[PDB]
This record gives sequence, C-alpha cells and structure tokens, in this order.
Amino acid sequence: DRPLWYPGATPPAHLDGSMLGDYGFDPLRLGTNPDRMKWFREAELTNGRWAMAAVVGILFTDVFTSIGLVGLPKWWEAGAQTYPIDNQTLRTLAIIEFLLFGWVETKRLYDLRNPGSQGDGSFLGITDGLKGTENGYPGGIFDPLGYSKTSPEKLDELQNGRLAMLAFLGFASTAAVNGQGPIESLQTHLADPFHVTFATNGVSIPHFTEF
Amino acid sequence: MKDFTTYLSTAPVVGLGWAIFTSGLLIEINRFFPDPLVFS
Amino acid sequence: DIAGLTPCSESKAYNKLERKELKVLDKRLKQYEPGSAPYLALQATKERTENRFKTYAKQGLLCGNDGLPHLISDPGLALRFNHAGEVFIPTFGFLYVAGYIGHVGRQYIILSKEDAKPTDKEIILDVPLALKLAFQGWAWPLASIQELRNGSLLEKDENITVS
Amino acid sequence: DRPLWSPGSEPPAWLDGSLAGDYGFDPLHLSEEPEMRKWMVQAELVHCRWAMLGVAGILFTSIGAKAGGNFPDWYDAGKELQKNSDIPLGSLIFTELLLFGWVETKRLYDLRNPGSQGDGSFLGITDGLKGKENGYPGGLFDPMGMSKNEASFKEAKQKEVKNGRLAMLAFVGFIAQHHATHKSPIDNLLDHVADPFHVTFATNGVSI
Amino acid sequence: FTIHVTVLILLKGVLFARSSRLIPDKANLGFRFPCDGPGRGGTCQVSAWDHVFLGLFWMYNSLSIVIFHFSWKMQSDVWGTVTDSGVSHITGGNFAQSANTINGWLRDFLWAQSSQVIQSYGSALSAYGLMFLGAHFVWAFSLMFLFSGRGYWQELIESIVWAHNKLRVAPSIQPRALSITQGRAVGVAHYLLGGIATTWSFFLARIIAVG
Amino acid sequence: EIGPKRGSLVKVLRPESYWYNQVGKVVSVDQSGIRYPVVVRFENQNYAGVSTNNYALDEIEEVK
Amino acid sequence: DFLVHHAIALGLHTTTLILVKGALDARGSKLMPDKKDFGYSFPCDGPGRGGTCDISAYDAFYLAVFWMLNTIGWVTFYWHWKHLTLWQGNVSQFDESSTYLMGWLRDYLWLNSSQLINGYNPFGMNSLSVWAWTFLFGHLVYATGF
Ligand code: CLA
Ligand code: CLA
Ligand code: CLA
Ligand code: CLA
Ligand code: CLA
Ligand code: CLA
Ligand SMILES: CC1=C[C@H](O)CC(C)(C)[C@@H]1/C=C/C(C)=C\C=C/C(C)=C\C=C/C=C(C)\C=C/C=C(C)\C=C/C1=C(C)C[C@H](O)CC1(C)C
Ligand code: SF4
Repeated sequence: DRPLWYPGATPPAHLDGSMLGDYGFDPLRLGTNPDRMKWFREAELTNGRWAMAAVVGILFTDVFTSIGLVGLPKWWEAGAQTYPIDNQTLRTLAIIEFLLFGWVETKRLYDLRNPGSQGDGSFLGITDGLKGTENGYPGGIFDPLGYSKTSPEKLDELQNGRLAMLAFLGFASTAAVNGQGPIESLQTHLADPFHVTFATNGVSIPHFTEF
Repeated sequence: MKDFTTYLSTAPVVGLGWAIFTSGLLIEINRFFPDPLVFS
Repeated sequence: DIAGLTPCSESKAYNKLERKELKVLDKRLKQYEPGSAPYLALQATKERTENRFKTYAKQGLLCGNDGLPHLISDPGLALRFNHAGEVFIPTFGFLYVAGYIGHVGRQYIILSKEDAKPTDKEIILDVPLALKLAFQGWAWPLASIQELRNGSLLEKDENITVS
Repeated sequence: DRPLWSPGSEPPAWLDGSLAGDYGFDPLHLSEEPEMRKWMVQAELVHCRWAMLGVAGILFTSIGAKAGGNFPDWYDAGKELQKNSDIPLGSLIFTELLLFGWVETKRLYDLRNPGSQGDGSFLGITDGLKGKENGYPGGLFDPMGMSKNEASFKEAKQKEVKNGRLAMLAFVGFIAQHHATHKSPIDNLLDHVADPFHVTFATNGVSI
Repeated sequence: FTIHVTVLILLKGVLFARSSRLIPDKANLGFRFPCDGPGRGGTCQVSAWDHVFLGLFWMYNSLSIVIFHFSWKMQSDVWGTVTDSGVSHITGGNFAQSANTINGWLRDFLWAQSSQVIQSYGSALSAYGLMFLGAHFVWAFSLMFLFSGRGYWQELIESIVWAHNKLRVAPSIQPRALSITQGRAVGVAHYLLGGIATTWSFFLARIIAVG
Repeated sequence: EIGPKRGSLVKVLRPESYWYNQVGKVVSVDQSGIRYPVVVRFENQNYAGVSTNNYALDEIEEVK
Repeated sequence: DFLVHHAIALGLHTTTLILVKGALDARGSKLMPDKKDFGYSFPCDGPGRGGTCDISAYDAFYLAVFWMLNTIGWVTFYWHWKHLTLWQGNVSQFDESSTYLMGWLRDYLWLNSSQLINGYNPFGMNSLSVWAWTFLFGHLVYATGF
C-alpha cells in the first residue's frame, strides 16, 4: 500500500490488499464487495484515459492560441463553429458516435464478464490479438513498451488520470462563472492573484459586503 | 455525565435537535433567496 | 407556448394582479410616517412583491386566462418548450433526499440488530453511529444497485405468512 | 494536598491533580469521562494561546495610538483597514480558512491518534511532528530545548495556563468596557489612575 | 336539560363503578378497562372511565350553547354604537324573533356571522380563517378513532410489516395498534380541540371586525 | 435422544402461530412421549405478551 | 380540475384497500388465524391480544361506506360547481377559486346556501321551505348516528 490520503489514523478496511494507486481513500465504503470494486476499477481507467486525451485539446491548443500562432476557437464554443462551415458534417455525429462505440464497448463489456473470451472464428483472422493479459490492460493494442517486469508504470497512468479529471471539472466550472477560457483565467491569477479568485469575482459564494 | 449524555440520546431530545435543524435550515433557506417556486 | 397558454410576461391579467397587490400596500402605507418601522416593513414587502412578479416572468412561466402561472409535467413538452425546472428537475431533487433517509434508516436498523438488546437502541439512539451513517449516505444509489445486483437487499421466504 | 478554588470543598474524583492548573473546579461534572477530558484540555489551551497572542496585539496598538502612532481602536479596525487595501474581502477569508484547515486538521488526528503525523509522509519529517503530550507538542514547535526536563517543564505548564486564564478574562474586559465607554482600554486605565474614586463602572452611565 | 343529562352520565359511572347487576365485580377489573367481553350481549364502555369519556361530549355540547346564548343576546340586545337617537345594535335586535326557530340559529347566527371569518383572506385576521378550517379537519379526523376499533388496524400493520421485513428494515420494537381506551381518548381529544377551536376563530374574527 | 439439541435454533412451521417461518432457541425437549414436547423461546413477543410455546417434532425444522 | 381528479384517485384507491383487506384477510389473520370458523359478521374476539374490536370482514365494509360517501361527495361537489359557473356564465369563478379549499367553503357552499336557508323566514315563506326543512332534517339524522 502506498501512503495514506490522511497522514493520520484513518484505518481502511479492504484497501490493504494490492491495487493500483491505493492510498486508502474510500470513506463511503463503495468498494466493500470485491465484484463491483473490480468494476469501478475499470471505470476509473476509462474516465482517466479518456479525460486526459480530452484535456490536451483544451490545453495544448489554447496555449498556442494565447501566444498567437493559431486562431482556433475555445472549447466552450468550438461546437457552434463547426456546423456553420460550408463543408460541414451536421448532426449524424451523435448517432454514429453511438453506433461505433456500441460495437467496441460491448466487446469490452463481455470481456469483464468472461475474460479472454473471444472465440476462434468469431472475427476474421485477428481473434488472437484481441485477447488481453488482464482486464483494462490488453496486449496487442500497445505496440512497444509493455515487456518490463515492474509493470507499475500504471501508477503514472492513474496519478496523471485522476489529475485530469479535476481539470475538466475546473474548466467547466471556470467557464461557467468567469466567462473566459482556462488559460485566460490563468494569465489573470498571475497578473492580479488576490483580486481574481473564486471568492470575490467568480461568483461561487454570495459575497456582497461593500464595507 | 455518562447518564446525562444517555438522557440526551433518548428519542424526545434527539428529535428536538433534528427539528431545530430541519426547520432552522428551511426558514433560513426562505429568508435568503426569498420565496422560490421554479428553480432557475 | 403550448396548451393555449400565454407567457406571463405578455399577459395583461398578470400585470393587473401586480398593480392590485401593490395598491393594497400603498393604501396601507399612507397611514404611517416615512421614517417609522412600519413604513420600512411595508416598503420591504413592496420590494419583495415587485421581485416575485418579475422573476416568475423572466423564468419563462406560462400564465392562463386567469393570470396565474401554470406548470407542465410531461418531460417531453417540458424539455421541448423549456419548462424543465418546474416539475421534471424537483422530482430528481426529492428522490435523492428521500432515498438518503431510507438508506440511512435501513443501515441503522440492520447494524443495531446485530448486537444485544436492539430494542434499547431504538428508544435510546447511538448518536455517534447515526451521524456516521448520515454523512456516509451521499452516494446511496451506488450502494442500492450494489446491494440489488448482489442479492443481499431482499429476504427470501423467511417471513411470516398468515394462512 | 493542594490549593482549591473554594477552601474546604472536596475536589472531584476525576481531577487527581496531575493536569496543569487544576484547582478542583468542575461543578457541572464536565470532563468526567477520559475522552472528553482529553478534548477539553486541548480546547482550553488554544482558547488561551489565542488570547495571549491577540490581547498583546491590542495593547501594542492601543499604546501606539495613545503615544501618537497611526493605529486604530481594536474595535472597528477591520472596517477602516479594508476600505484602502488591495486584497478584497473573500480572497482574504478563504486564504485563512484554507490555510488553517491544514493545521487544524493535523492537530485533530494527533489527538485521535498520538504519534500519527510523525510517519514521515509530510516532507520526510518524523522525529518532529509527533506529540510529547496531548496539547504539548515539541521538536519543531520547541526549537529551544526548554522542554527536555520534567522539573522545569511541569511548572512552565502552570505558567502557560495561569497567564492564559487571566488573558482571556481580559478580552472579556475589552468587550465590556468598550460597550460602556466606547474608548480604548489604555484610555480607561489612565482615567482610573487619574481619579480612581470617581471613574469606575458605577459612574459610566451604564450597568445601572 | 344539558346539565341534568351531563350529571346522569357521571353520577351513573360513580355509583356503578364498584359493582353492577351486569358485572358484579368491576372493582377487580379496575378504574379504566375497555370491556369485560362480548358476552351478556356486550359489555363495551361499562367502566367509569368510559362514562367520563361520554360526559365530555355532552359537557362540551352544553358549554357551547351557553356561549352562543351570550354572543347573540349581547350583540342584538346590548352591544352597539349609541347615536343621538337611541342605540344601533349590531344585529338589529333579532334574538326575539329568530331564536325561537332552529333555522334562525342556522341562518342569523351561523350563515350571517361567518362572513367576517370567510372574507378574512388578505387581511390581518387571515389566521382565524385558517384555524376556522384547521379546526374542522381535526374534529372530523377524530371520527376515525371513535367509529372504528383496534382490530382492523392491527391486521393492516401486519401487511405493512411484511414490506418493512422484506427489505430487512424493520423495528425491533414491534408496532402495535393504539389500545381501545387510548383510541377513545384520542378521539374525544381531537374532537373537543376541533369543536372548540372553530368558535375561537368564529368569535374573535367576528368581533374584532366589529359587526 | 429423541429430538433437537439443547440450545439449538430451529424454524417453526405451524401456520397458526405468530412465530411462523421464524427462528427461536430450543429451551428443552421432553422424552416421555408427549405430543408437543419441544419447548422454544423467542425474543419477540406475541400479541398477548408470551415469548414461549411448546411445539412438536414435525412442526419444527432446521434454521434458514 | 387537476387537483380534484387526484383527490378522487386517493378516495378510490383507499376505498378498495379497506374492502380488499376485509376480503383477503377474511379467512384468517395473525391476530385471528381462524376467522372462517366464526363467520362474516361477528362483535370481536375479546379484549385479549391487545384488543380485537372491528376485525371481521363486516367491519371492513362498515368503514368503507364512510370513505365511499366521501369519494362520491368530492366527485359530485366537483360536478355541481363546475356546471354552475358554466350556467351562470362566469367560468372564471371555478378556475381561480377551486385551487384552494377556502374557495370551496366560500364560493360554493356558503354562497349557494342563501336562497335555500331563507325558505322559511320570520317575515314569510317561499316554495323552498320544504327543502330547508329537509336541509336540517339531514343535518340531524347525520348527528343521531354519531
Ligand atoms: C484541480 C485543478 C484546478 C486548478 C489548478 C484551478 C485553477 C483555478 N481556478 Mg478552478 N476549479 C476547479 C479546479 C481547478 N481550478 C474545480 C474542480 C472547480 C469546480 C469545483 C473549480 C471552480 C472554479 C471557479 C468557480 C473559479 C475557479 C478559478 C480558478 C483560478 C483562480 C484560483 C481560484 O479561484 O481558486 C480555485 C478555487 C477552487 C475551489 C479550486 C481549488 C481546489 C483544487 C481542487 C485543489 C487542487 C490542489 C492544487 C491546487 C493542485 C496543483 C495543480 C497545479 C500544480 C497544476 C485558477 C486558474 C476562478 C476564476 O475565475 O479563474 C480566474 C473562479 O472564479 N475555479
Ligand atoms: C379528517 C378526517 C379523516 C382523515 C384526515 C383521514 C385520513 C386517513 N384515513 Mg380515514 N376515516 C375517517 C376520517 C379521516 N381519515 C372516518 C370518519 C372513517 C370512518 C370511521 C375513516 C375510516 C378509515 C379507514 C378504514 C381507513 C382510513 C384510512 C386513512 C388514511 C389513508 C391513507 C392516506 O390518505 O394517507 C394520508 C392522508 C392524509 C390526509 C395525511 C394525514 C396527516 C397529515 C399529512 C398531517 C401531517 C402531520 C403534521 C406534521 C401535523 C403533525 C403535528 C401533530 C402530530 C402535533 C389517511 C391518513 C385508511 C388507511 O389506513 O390508510 C392506509 C384506512 O384503511 N380511514
Ligand atoms: C415533556 C413532554 C413530552 C412530550 C410532549 C413528548 C412527546 C413524545 N414523545 Mg416523549 N418523553 C418525555 C416527555 C415528552 N414526550 C419524557 C419526560 C421522557 C422520559 C425521558 C420521554 C421519553 C420518550 C421516549 C422513550 C419516547 C418518547 C416518544 C415521544 C413521541 C411519541 C411517538 C410518536 O407519537 O411519534 C411517532 C414518530 C414516528 C412514527 C416517526 C418519527 C418522526 C417523528 C414524529 C419526528 C420527531 C418529532 C419530534 C420529537 C417533535 C419535537 C418534540 C415536540 C414534543 C415539540 C412524542 C412526540 C417516542 C419517540 O420515538 O419520540 C419520537 C419514544 O420512543 N418520549
Ligand atoms: C428507515 C425507516 C423507514 C424506511 C426505510 C421505510 C420504508 C418504506 N415504508 Mg415506512 N414507516 C416508517 C419508517 C420507514 N419506512 C415509520 C417510522 C412509520 C410510522 C409512521 C412507517 C409507516 C409506513 C406506512 C403506513 C407505509 C410505509 C411504507 C414503506 C415502503 C414504501 C415507502 C413509503 O411510502 O412509506 C411511507 C413513509 C412514511 C410513513 C414516512 C416515515 C417517517 C419518516 C420520514 C421515516 C422515518 C425515518 C427514521 C425515523 C429515521 C431514523 C434514522 C436513524 C439513523 C436514526 C418503504 C419500503 C408503505 C408500504 O407499505 O410500502 C408498500 C406504507 O404503506 N411505512
Ligand atoms: C481582566 C481584568 C480586568 C481589568 C484589569 C479591568 C480593569 C478596568 N476596568 Mg474592567 N472589566 C473586566 C475585566 C477587567 N477590567 C470584565 C471581565 C468586565 C465585564 C464584567 C469589565 C467591565 C468593565 C466596565 C463596564 C468598566 C470597566 C472599567 C475598568 C477600569 C476601571 C476600574 C473600574 O471601574 O472597576 C470595574 C471593575 C470591574 C467591573 C471588575 C471586572 C472583573 C474582573 C474579574 C476584576 C478582577 C480582575 C483580576 C482577577 C485582578 C486584577 C489583576 C491585576 C491587575 C493585578 C479598569 C482599567 C471601567 C472603565 O471604563 O474605566 C474608566 C468601566 O466603566 N470594566
Ligand atoms: C339531546 C341533546 C342534543 C340535542 C337536543 C341536539 C339537537 C340538534 N343537534 Mg346535536 N349533538 C349532540 C346533542 C344534541 N343535539 C351531541 C352530544 C353531539 C356530539 C358532541 C352533537 C353533534 C351535532 C352535530 C354535528 C350536529 C348537531 C346538530 C343538531 C341540530 C339538528 C338540526 C335540525 O335537524 O334542525 C331541526 C330539525 C327539524 C326541524 C326536523 C324535525 C324532525 C322531527 C322531530 C321528526 C318528524 C318526522 C315526521 C313528522 C314523521 C312523518 C310521518 C309520516 C306520516 C310522513 C339540533 C337542533 C346539527 C346542527 O348543528 O345543525 C346545523 C349538526 O349537524 N349535533
Ligand atoms: C484546472 C486548469 C485551469 C487552467 O486554466 C489550465 C490549467 C493550468 C492547465 C489547469 C489544469 C491542469 C490539468 C488538471 C490537466 C492538464 C493536462 C493533463 C493531466 C493531461 C494531458 C494529456 C494526457 C494524455 C494522457 C495524452 C496523451 C498520452 C498517451 C499515452 C496517448 C497515446 C499512446 C497510448 C495510449 C499507448 C501507445 O502504445 C502509445 C501512444 C500512442 C503514445
Ligand atoms: S370494546 Fe371492542 S373488544 Fe371490547 S367488547 Fe366492545 S367490540 Fe369487543
């Protein structure tokens, strides 16, 4: 077990066992039954892995935007910029997004139920590559860099993934009361820290004391 | 004191503290953001 | 609009009802002096009344021929015509609170019955335990489906019958 | 075997006399249980230590105001200093609430579990940040070795409490003889020293 | 007539408390007991307690009339504004002609003096208009207790205990229906409270808004 | 021994009983040929206030 | 009209519950495992077992009639007033006042009971005197049952 989210005396009951990114953080005891703890673990990954690849489109691009290299729009209004384009792809995108994910995800849903269960003649000829080593960590998807014996580079995958999940929650909240992008919000806290915060300007609290 | 805390743990007393909380919370929730009907 | 109802902003009876309810206070305000406390009390009520009417109009409510706001319940029409906060969203707010009361009381009942003299624990509560469960019930839906999918929610024909 | 608040009264059974500033004073039978007693001695000391730290701040300013320096009354000081400050209210509060939640929480879990914060998690500090006693830490909060002797540590605990009880009574004084006179504490002192017989609480126009 | 009857109910309970022809041994059963049994054709409300429970309704009925007498008489024949030419009573002196008929007590007292209470919405007397209704609710609510019996209720709770048992959420303190004696007491209490509170609203609103 | 063991819990099968499909401790068992020997004690009271009753061999079965 | 329909549903569902219970629990209850041996209509099983007054299926039908009359009352009170406003031409009377209970007591009951109550006045008598007499006659018979 890795260090404790409280340094002091918060005894966990079922997290002493091995697992990735185990810091003993389960007050509500939602991981008591092991069968559904096994399910929530994969949820942290798909949310972790998806959130990180999403945060780059908000982050890697807006940094280049504030510097002035590109004139792309902000994420809070990128959706209304696509469909008015002459060469556009109007909303058959919601449904095709579901028809495409529905094929992959149920293949992932039936793996957690029956691990390594991809029949011999079910797919054309690549039935062997689709078998996975463990749940959440398949083999033939990564081309290099998964043959070490100390496999816990996974801890980087989680600490980076949990962090990004905070980012989008902050992007969405910052972009609902500040009215500006995430990086524009950063340039202000650096230029005038004490004035631009969640307390006084960002109306997250009813503070009206003009005296 | 062990018996006093036990008296305070009876049903009539714990319910009195509950009522002051729920009623105090609702009245305070009507005093500020006055008379709500539609939720934004 | 829908169901032959006008919005409250465009209605005449809605504004008629505002001019009426303010006229009662203005007549009542004439009796007292300007700087007195009864004057301050009525002016505040006037300020609240003016705020109640404009906020209900701003919220896209629907007022009928009588001039009073009406609510819509079908989520389809509510979402289509932007009237979801009225009924459809109040339903989820209450269910989360109602479930929280159930998941808490159910756990206090089960845990006290695992010990000696559970009858005393009902009339003389274990307040440290009750507060512990009351602050652990924020994610009550997760535990329910966890307990349903597991099968430890329901009892199985170990209950008393009558015939 | 020791002095008491009212001579001749039988002291309570739970107040043995080991605690600092123990005079057998608990008619309400509070701190009769070990766990509550373990909580109150830590509550008394913080209410003390904040009183000393605060009351000294009032005397320093009220003396500097009487001498000529630009210091305001301890009352209505947060109102006139915020009018002309670059830090808005709200950014100053949750800089205090957020920073104290760290300390105030670590102090809590040393109470519920002694020696727990010395695991070395916080920046690799182990020998410090583990409590010597309940409300009396050391190592880092005692840079000078003024606590590695039980003979001189037991009486210092008696002075920390005696100058403290006195201190948080004084803060109640400032509240009271401000509401009556609406003047600084030091000004009320020089008046009593000037005409002791005439200017007392009886002649303030209040409390009668 | 209302006083001689109220004495009959109480005095009968006193003398026949210790023994009667129907039940020669009541003293061993005690002061308050619901019934000896379905035998002798029926022995329900034979105790002295149940005589008091009956005397309350009569006593309440007798006292209510002694109040209507004071209100209509003093409004019509006594109270009023004095002018240059005599006195103008509140109800024009209608006690002499209308009171002889029961319909007069329904028309000229109830259907008339209830105008100030009904029309109290939107004024300072609005609380009396609410209590006027609230008092009717508690009065009727008592009828569930007086008319029914603890048998129907105890069986209903069993079918409710099944559901509370099915979900493993049941009280260790078993639920039991209100006792026969309590049921009767609960009735007369909610009965008198609703019967008395109505007048308390029907009077003060009538008289504060003078006439 | 004729019947269940002392101190053993058993489940009732009288349809008439307040304790039907419910569990109780065996207080004692008589081996003299009585029709209803098995004495059982429950924590929950019945409607009258009695918490014990003599049951038979066929009317009781193993727990749960 | 929304609230009136919902109030009706409450009356219909509860009335069925009072009856359905007296039927299914007619054969036996935990309080009385053998009701079938006694009959449909009996007094009670005695003051024992905490009290058994009004258990029989007859006593369930007995209690449902009170609710039945209450349910049909609402159904019928809603028909009359909604039609009076139509016949009088002022439909706005029902729409604005039927949303709160004092409207039912003020505008329907107390108001429309003016010509009736004056059936026999101390000055004279109209043709509605027979109805005011019957009006009270009902008020009295209802009280004698109490
Ligand atoms: C976790 C990452 C994260 C970060 C780095 C920021 C950063 C910022 N937020 Mg923000 N925010 C976040 C999450 C985050 N937020 C989330 C999850 C929410 C929803 C609850 C919000 C809601 C929010 C509002 C409503 C507002 C900001 C604002 C701001 C800016 C000013 C500081 C402030 O108001 O205090 C931040 C206040 C908070 C309550 C969030 C702090 C708590 C986090 C979780 C602690 C994390 C620890 C530490 C900082 C991590 C270091 C990461 C770093 C090295 C990259 C600043 C750029 C203000 C603005 O207008 O921007 C100009 C503003 O009005 N935030
Ligand atoms: C005003 C008179 C009155 C009232 C209010 C009721 C109300 C009720 N009767 Mg009922 N009944 C009555 C007269 C009345 N009855 C009469 C005269 C008879 C014939 C004698 C019956 C015979 C009868 C039978 C046979 C049955 C009922 C049943 C019921 C319940 C049905 C379920 C329900 O509707 O949910 C609730 C309805 C309400 C109106 C809620 C009432 C409580 C409100 C919400 C007040 C809330 C409390 C508030 C906080 C104030 C508390 C403060 C105070 C404690 C100090 C219900 C509570 C049935 C039942 O058992 O239900 C399962 C049933 O079987 N009744
Ligand atoms: C001083 C006057 C007084 C009054 C008015 C009451 C009133 C009450 N007591 Mg009581 N009590 C008293 C003195 C008093 N007590 C004394 C001197 C003792 C000895 C220490 C006790 C010991 C005692 C015990 C052991 C119990 C009561 C219980 C009760 C409640 C009966 C259960 C019920 O009907 O609701 C039924 C409740 C439900 C079906 C669901 C719970 C929802 C409730 C209504 C919410 C809580 C209501 C809250 C307490 C109201 C505020 C208090 C009120 C009097 C202002 C009732 C409100 C019982 C109880 O459980 O209290 C609630 C109970 O077990 N009392
Ligand atoms: C944890 C307590 C608890 C729980 C989980 C339930 C759960 C349930 N009850 Mg219920 N009930 C309770 C207490 C509880 N009840 C109490 C105290 C009473 C006496 C007034 C009743 C009387 C009752 C009746 C008459 C009926 C139910 C019914 C039901 C079922 C449908 C929900 C409903 O509408 O009920 C009704 C909800 C209430 C009457 C409100 C209960 C009062 C409060 C809000 C709940 C008590 C919480 C508790 C005091 C807090 C303790 C917490 C602890 C940490 C200290 C459902 C499974 C119905 C059913 O049979 O299902 C088909 C039904 O007809 N209950
Ligand atoms: C903590 C110690 C303390 C000290 C040193 C003082 C000192 C003073 N107070 Mg004061 N006061 C205090 C506490 C204290 N007060 C408390 C707790 C209250 C609230 C009850 C008051 C309420 C108060 C009012 C209302 C007034 C004063 C006034 C005064 C001044 C004139 C003395 C007088 O009129 O007698 C008044 C004395 C008292 C009412 C007794 C106070 C109670 C404490 C416990 C007294 C004993 C303190 C300590 C144990 C012994 C001294 C320690 C040390 C000096 C040796 C003087 C500077 C007057 C003033 O403004 O001066 C012009 C004035 O009008 N005080
Ligand atoms: C003996 C004491 C007593 C008396 C005398 C009364 C008298 C009365 N009560 Mg009652 N009441 C009492 C006790 C009493 N109460 C008690 C203890 C309670 C419970 C606490 C109640 C609760 C109660 C309620 C709830 C009500 C009454 C009401 C009434 C009045 C009935 C209204 C009426 O019918 O008008 C006069 C009746 C007539 C003019 C018709 C007379 C019928 C005659 C006698 C029969 C003739 C039949 C015919 C000629 C034969 C035909 C034969 C063929 C050839 C055609 C009436 C004056 C009602 C009321 O308040 O009035 C609004 C009401 O609803 N009472
Ligand atoms: C709040 C806020 C606000 C303001 O305004 C701003 C700021 C300051 C920014 C803040 C925030 C922060 C955060 C939270 C976050 C960020 C970032 C991250 C975490 C991530 C990314 C990002 C992340 C990520 C993961 C991305 C990428 C990665 C990867 C691996 C991909 C791919 C791959 C894989 C799969 C495997 C193979 O074999 C290989 C490859 C092909 C190579
Ligand atoms: S009160 Fe009930 S149980 Fe007693 S004799 Fe009468 S009907 Fe039977």
